[PDB]
Amino acid sequence: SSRPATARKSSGLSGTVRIPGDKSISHRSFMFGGLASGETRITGLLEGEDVINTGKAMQAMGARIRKEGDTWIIDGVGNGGLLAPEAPLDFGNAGTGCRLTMGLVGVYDFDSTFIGDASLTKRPMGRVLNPLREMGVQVKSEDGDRLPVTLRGPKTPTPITYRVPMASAQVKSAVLLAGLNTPGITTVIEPIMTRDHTEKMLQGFGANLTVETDADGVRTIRLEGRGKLTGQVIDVPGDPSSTAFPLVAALLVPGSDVTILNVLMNPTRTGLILTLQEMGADIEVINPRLAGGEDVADLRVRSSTLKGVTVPEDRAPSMIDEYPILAVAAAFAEGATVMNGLEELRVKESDRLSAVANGLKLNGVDCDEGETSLVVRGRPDGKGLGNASGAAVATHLDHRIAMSFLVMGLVSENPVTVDDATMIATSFPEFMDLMAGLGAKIELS
Ligand SMILES: O=C(O)C1=C[C@@H](OP(=O)(O)O)[C@@H](O)[C@H](O)C1
Ligand SMILES: O=C(O)C[NH2+]CP(=O)(O)O
Repeated sequence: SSRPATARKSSGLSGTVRIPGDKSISHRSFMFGGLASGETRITGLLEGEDVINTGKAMQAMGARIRKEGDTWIIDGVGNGGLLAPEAPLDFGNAGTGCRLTMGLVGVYDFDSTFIGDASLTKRPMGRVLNPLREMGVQVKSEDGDRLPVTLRGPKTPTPITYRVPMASAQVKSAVLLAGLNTPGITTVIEPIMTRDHTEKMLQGFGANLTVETDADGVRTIRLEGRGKLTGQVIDVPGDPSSTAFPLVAALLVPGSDVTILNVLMNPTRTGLILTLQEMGADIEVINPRLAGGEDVADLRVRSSTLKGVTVPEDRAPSMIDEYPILAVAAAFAEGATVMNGLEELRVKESDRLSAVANGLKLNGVDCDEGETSLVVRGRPDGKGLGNASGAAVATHLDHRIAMSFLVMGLVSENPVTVDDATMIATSFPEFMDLMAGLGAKIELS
């Protein structure tokens, strides 16, 4: 059921590796390719479990998906062409696929049921189900608006103007996707910018979607519904969230020099790099270029001495999935690192604020967990950190809790053990091999 793993202090990590594909863009490649008219060809797709589940949900609604050589080829159904699924759409651990698909298919005049694993089933769906109710979708959900959920769209959906209450790219995305099958103009107002893969990719697929940004930063995103979408050639860039693991490991493990190739550098995804640089990290951005319509670069990372910094609440959306690994980096930095505006961490695969704080404490780190913040004081030499008794960090079915603590064990005086490595494959099945190839000592027990 669970498969624990232990990370041990390592000698300098060294090498050059291509990081797996971006999870957010990969989910959307399967969704948009499956919906569009004609053929979509995708290279660099992330083949982690989350993405595969989204692909299976699209196949259940009529898309034909296959892998030829290293390219995934999709024959889409055309906008408005999704077919009623025979059985529930099983998203496993994937909130991105689940929430975006609820918007995509909830507005269709047939029933669709959504289910998932023990982790996804505890997470909030109200943030997307509320706007969908406004568009005319009938919702049946478990108390607290949790899965399983069954949606039934109206014959004619109602377009809406929706101001997203929290900094969620998924809510913005679900409303836009619902708008694709809704007559009229659907508008999403985003007060604080979140990753913009939906907007960029839908424009690439031919959607009449515009983004207007006020000087104060508020984004008004307009989409004309029931328009044609045309299949595209997609080149998926490397995942900057997956990149964070070998990158932080190379900063922390003495004697390290690691280069990660083809990393997505869209600024809505690089808050951690900015933060680590402020902490004194040696991260070189090499050959910045345009690939697949996105900014990418190679990153050369060398061992660095880090100092604690203040990470403001407004930077959170650009690095929300990187707080676990940032907290591990802070555990080896000089002084205190303070991070606020972390409420969203409590509703991820695990309540990440709680899981990170507990994991850090179990491994001897001085930290203070607030309702929406975390303060970490580091021990640069790693002495006294880790857990000599071999006690395991509770991962709570969260791939990043498992990976962040395995990175910690490559630096701490005592080994770090995580209770389960099974969920790492949801976003980074290549993790163990990749890290081992760089010299990391991690053993699956
Ligand atoms: O839209 C996306 O691709 C994602 C948005 C984020 O979730 P929220 O919208 O809930 O912030 C992020 O944590 C997730 O891994 C991917
Ligand atoms: O990948 C991450 O760090 C968080 N994913 C959240 P989900 O995609 O499950 O909603």
